[PDB]
Amino acid sequence: ALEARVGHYYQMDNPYLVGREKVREYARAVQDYHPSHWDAAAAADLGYSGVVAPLTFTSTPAMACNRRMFESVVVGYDTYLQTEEVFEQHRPIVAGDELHIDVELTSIRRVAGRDLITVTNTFTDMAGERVHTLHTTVVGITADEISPGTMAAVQKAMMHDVDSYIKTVRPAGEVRVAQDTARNPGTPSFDDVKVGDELPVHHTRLSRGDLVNYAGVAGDANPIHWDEEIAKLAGLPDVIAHGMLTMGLGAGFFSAWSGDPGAVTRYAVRLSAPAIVSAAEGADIEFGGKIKSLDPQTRTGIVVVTAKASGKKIFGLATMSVRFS
Amino acid sequence: ALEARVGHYYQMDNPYLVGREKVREYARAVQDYHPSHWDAAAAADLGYSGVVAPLTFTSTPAMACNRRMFESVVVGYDTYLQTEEVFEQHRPIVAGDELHIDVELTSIRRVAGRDLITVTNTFTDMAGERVHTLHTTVVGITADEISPGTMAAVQKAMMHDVDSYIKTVRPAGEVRVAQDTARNPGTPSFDDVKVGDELPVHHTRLSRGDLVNYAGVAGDANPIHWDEEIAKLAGLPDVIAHGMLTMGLGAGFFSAWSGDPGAVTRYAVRLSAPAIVSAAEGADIEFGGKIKSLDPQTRTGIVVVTAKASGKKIFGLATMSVRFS
Repeated sequence: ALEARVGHYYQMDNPYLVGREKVREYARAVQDYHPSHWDAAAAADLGYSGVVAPLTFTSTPAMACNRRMFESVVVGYDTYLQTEEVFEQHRPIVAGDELHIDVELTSIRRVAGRDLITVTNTFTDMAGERVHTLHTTVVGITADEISPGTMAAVQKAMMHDVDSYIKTVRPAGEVRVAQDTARNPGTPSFDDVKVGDELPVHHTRLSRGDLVNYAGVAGDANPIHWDEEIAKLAGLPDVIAHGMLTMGLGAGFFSAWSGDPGAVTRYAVRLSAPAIVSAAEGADIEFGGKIKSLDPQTRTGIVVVTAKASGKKIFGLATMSVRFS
Repeated sequence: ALEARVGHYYQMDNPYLVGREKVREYARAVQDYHPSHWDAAAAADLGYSGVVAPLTFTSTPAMACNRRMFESVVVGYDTYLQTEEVFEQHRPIVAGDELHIDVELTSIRRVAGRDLITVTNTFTDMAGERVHTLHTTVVGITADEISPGTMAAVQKAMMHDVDSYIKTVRPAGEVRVAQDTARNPGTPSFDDVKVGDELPVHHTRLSRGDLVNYAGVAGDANPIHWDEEIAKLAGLPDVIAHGMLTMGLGAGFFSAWSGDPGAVTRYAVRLSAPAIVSAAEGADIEFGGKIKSLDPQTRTGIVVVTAKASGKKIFGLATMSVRFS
């Protein structure tokens, strides 16, 4: 009976208008200084009508839209932790886009005593085209899996936010998926890259304040990312970075190498160990990558992206699918 | 020689485009649910072309613009704390406004061993009209006034943010100040209020998570608002709420009573004791107010606003100047 509500679907009445300053703010929060996120003229030189949203920006409106799904529709868990994400950038989102967002409970799988819950959001522009698909997998955590009174401390610490079940499913209809094939990407020539090419390693540092800033900018209320006492009560070794933040750092690493955040068509990240962010040292995340495959017909490729901190892998398998020039 | 740089002036090259979703986000962060900040049709019924920015919203772009002033121009202090603010709402800011922002060092006064530094920001719309003036007073804190090593802990905790003196002053020119007299305000009739009328008291609660959210949404990097250990090192009893956040809560209290956030022309707040936000209890801020004066010629008035927590005043003298209907 875990599966009874799978398929549940709802749309948000209000679309989300992507704003230039909010785009810059999210880029700042993920330490992403690619000029296309900041400078409208640099974005225009790459063929974009406004500053480009960093790839993981969609996490921010999606989390707000998913409140009903995780608090009311999915029953049986006190809290959740992200384990895996897939970002499909059908076309890059730019400032000025106004996007209608929906939510669908796509699966609930039980593996090795953990319930893995996948929700999917789609973002549809004013022309009715699907510009982005986001697949979020979390593990559901029940009351008995955390210290007694941990949830009461969590509820007490969380910010103040004012807001019989009937299943609804996605209506029938055809999807018009956006594409970006007309825009030449600002990436290396396909002829200048080779399978097996390794990316130069980059270290990104995170402080407690980076996580506090991200909590507000992305609207993530969970105190495990900013209260050491609650993080330990939840069974963690210390405060940990938001999974979405580390994925955003990976996308920034990748676009610093590639030259064009919009040239990515798909970013898939399995998470492994959490990135611990201590008060004394912060975190030091080492990113790397290696070209896995190239397709000369489409002049595209797949690049593995790696992420480690203090001897442990932060990412399991993670890949970028990207258009070359 | 404290006074040598007073008058220093600079403008930001890049204007700030006020976005609908960022307006809603700031309103959420200050627990302000007045419909004109959220619902474009409700704003339109009050005569506004888009959702209205909460009055203290200007604090967010102003702090970013003031970075150079406080880090490079004003010399001699390691950190600052807000003591007083004046918000002049020449006309209400709405989503869609694009605002050019400047900074001026207006005074540095020394009283009872504290240096009180006042900077002023103006916000000018695309028609060249001044829509908002913000006056920020802070006390400058020198190295020897805080525990040894406190500043090193502060610097370590702060988020990662990538960016010979020559004095420049404000160029000569006339100011075109915006006004809003053509828009009838959504406040009580002037004939239905009286000097001495008291406002019903309202309690607003703040948790640690409210402050974490505000830190990110408003771009305030100071860890005294979210790290108890650093707050104590800085000589405070515990984590304290941002002064701007408490002022925003006061404006929300006032517009819940008045019915129209845009009807305020001036909000002046002296701060007194900090609002302590403990892990166990948070803060409980009690707001009140009392009509001080009424002018039947303009149908305007001045209302004192009060704010207290746990037996201590959080606001010293604070006033709202408001248009009645």
